[PDB]
Order: sequence, then C-alpha cells, then structure tokens
Amino acid sequence: EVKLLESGGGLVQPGGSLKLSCAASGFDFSEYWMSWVRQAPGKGLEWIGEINPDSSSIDYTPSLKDKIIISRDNAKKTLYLQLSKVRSEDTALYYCARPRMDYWGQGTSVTVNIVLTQSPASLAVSLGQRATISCRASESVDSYGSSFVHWYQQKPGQPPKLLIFLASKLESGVPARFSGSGSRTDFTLTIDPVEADDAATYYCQQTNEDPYTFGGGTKLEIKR
Amino acid sequence: FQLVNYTDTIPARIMQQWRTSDSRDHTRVDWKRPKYTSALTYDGVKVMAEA
Repeated sequence: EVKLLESGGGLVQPGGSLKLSCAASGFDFSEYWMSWVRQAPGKGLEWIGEINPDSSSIDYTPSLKDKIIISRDNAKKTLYLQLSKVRSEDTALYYCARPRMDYWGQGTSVTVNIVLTQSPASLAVSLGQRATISCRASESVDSYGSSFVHWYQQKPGQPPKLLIFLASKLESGVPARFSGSGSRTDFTLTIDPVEADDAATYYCQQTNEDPYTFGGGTKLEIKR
Repeated sequence: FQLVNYTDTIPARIMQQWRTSDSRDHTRVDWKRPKYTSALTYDGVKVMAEA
C-alpha cells in the first residue's frame, strides 16, 4: 500500500540549518505531487508548501519563503525539506503528504473569508455507539455539485489520516465506520460503530478557495 | 460577450467532473480564474474523440 516515512527530525539549535527527508514506498513519486504542512503544538495545521514531480514549480506560503526550501528525488522517491535560520516558532510537527489517493505521512517534530467552526468542542461517546460531529462554514464551499471538504483524525503523536474525502466518500484502507453528509453550509461526520482506537481530534478542512483553512479541532473521548 | 457563463446543466456537469478529477488525487496548475481557451481546448479534444 501507500507508505510515507519522515526522518531527520528532533532537536536543532537556533540559527542553524536543518534537513528533513521523506521516503515513499508503494507508489510512483515521479508522477504524483508532494506537499509539506506544518502544525504547531495545540494549534491548527499550516500548509508549508507543495512541489510537483518534475521539480519545475515549487509553491509555498507568501510569509515563509525566505526560510523554506523544497526538493525531491524521483530516482530515490524521497522528498527533502531544508530550513535555515530557525526561530522559536520552528518548534512544530512537519508532515509530508501525497497530492491531496490522498494520504499523509507521519511527519517529524522539530524543537528549537471562510470560517470553519466545529461542533462540539469535546464529547464522550461509549464503545459501539454512533457519534455525530457538525461543521459550519461561513462562506459557500459548494462548487460544481461537490463539497470539497476533507475530514481527518489526528491523535497525540499520530498524524492526521485522511478519513473522509469530498464529504460523501470513504477513503481506502479505513473501514466502513465513518460516513459523511451535509449541505452547503453544514457538514456532518457520523461514526458507527465507535471503537476505542478512534479517540483522537477530528478536523474538517475545506480548500475550495483561498485561503485553505483548517478546522478548530474536536476531541473524541471513549467512555468506560 | 460570453460564450460560457458556466451555469447550464451539461457545462455544470463538466465542471463537476473536472472538480471531482481534481479532488481524487491531483492535477496540474490551479484554477478559480478560468479561461475560455481551456473550454475550447476541451471541446476540440471532444470533437477529435467523436471523430
């Protein structure tokens, strides 16, 4: 299957350089684009940039251009992220991901208008039950009949796996335990049945237009 | 003048088709500022396919 493994993380001194590698296996990196996204501790995610397979156009955010460099190797199928002059804000979890076949790698930790509101902030559901998580968008996220919103689940120490894509389809590899529905201002993710390993933070993110925002984060508690 | 205002049922169906093909894995250089030349390109390749 699709597998991505990040390496090179850990601790780095302030003002130095850092190089993080991301190896891929099970797919062709010479045709599929790659992306890198950062996530602060306790805060939402932040897309660092994206890069194509032919290494001809590497896009990034307009506020982090002087300290990030993205490269790739199709012969070794490994992406590389280079950071220079790291600051106190660089202590975050970076994550390399496929073209969002949406799948996100584990990432590495480095220690030196559309408004999406989740509902509720925290909830406790028992095992084998069905939980519901709502999401409200400030602007219209519907485009050409499809709602381009993805629902992911990130745990403490685990990366956000792309669970639900386009609000009506379940991703491959994940079992038939999560469904999605909604209309044009309100999305709803349902979990049936509820397992003990699904206790994480759910996030709904829409990338219909600029800017690509992320969810507020809704933790799931397993009752006992 | 406007040849394609993108609201009619078959053009919006084509719109939904390429938005889904975007959202499946990935495509090339981005969107939300379309061009009529790309619509003519799609229709000309459809002409060639039907021919």
